[PDB]
This record gives sequence, structure tokens and C-alpha cells, in this order.
Amino acid sequence: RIRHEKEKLLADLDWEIGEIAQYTPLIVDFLVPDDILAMAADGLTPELKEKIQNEIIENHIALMALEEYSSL
Ligand SMILES: [Mg+2]
Repeated sequence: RIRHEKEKLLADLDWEIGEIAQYTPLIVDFLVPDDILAMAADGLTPELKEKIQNEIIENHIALMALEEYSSL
């Protein structure tokens, strides 16, 4: 359920289902650590939505950067 609920959060935050489906479980875990999932616990979305989206984008930025240094 935990991973499942992370993937559902990513959808609820407007990530396209098409791109979520291509995340590996380890990437899901990296993008949506348990502290971020927990943010959504008593529900969205106020602009809790924008808050969490910002947190996940930060993590995705981290991931991307790491892909880019490795190569170059
Ligand atoms: Mg965990």
C-alpha cells in the first residue's frame, strides 16, 4: 500500500499517469519520501498541493542533477 499511496499522491498532485508509470519503485521512494506522503495524510489540498508539489520537484531536481554529473 505505501508505494501504491505514493503513486496515487503523485497523480493527485497532477503528475501524468503516463510518467508515473515509468518511475521505478526506488525513484518513487526518492521523489516521495515518507515525510512527504505524510503531508497529504489528513488530505489535500488547500495549497498543501502546491507545497508538496514544490517538495517533490526539489527531489526530482536532485535526481536529475545526479544523472547529469555522472555522465559529464
Ligand atoms: Mg519507507
